[PDB]
Amino acid sequence: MLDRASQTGIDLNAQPAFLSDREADVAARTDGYIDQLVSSLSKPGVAI
Amino acid sequence: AKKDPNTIMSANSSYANGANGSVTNLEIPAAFGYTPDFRYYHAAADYTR
Repeated sequence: MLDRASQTGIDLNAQPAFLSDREADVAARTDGYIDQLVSSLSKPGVAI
Repeated sequence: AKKDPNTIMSANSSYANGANGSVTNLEIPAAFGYTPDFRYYHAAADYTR
């Protein structure tokens, strides 16, 4: 019975995260960290 | 009444980017090497606040 419940392929460190990405309602606000860069701050380019 | 044509930066770029007036050129000989050269004395004028 212990031969069953094998362990091949199992790696708890490489298991996928139980959340794959942020939910839609969080992306519907536009008032976070990514949002200031994407929408607020100017993008004139770097010249130097 | 005659300076080296390269005394003044032809265009403001790199660290001179965004400057307004004339900016002197740094790649011309200075007075603190082996000896100073009198042909480049127009470029020794100093900044005053």
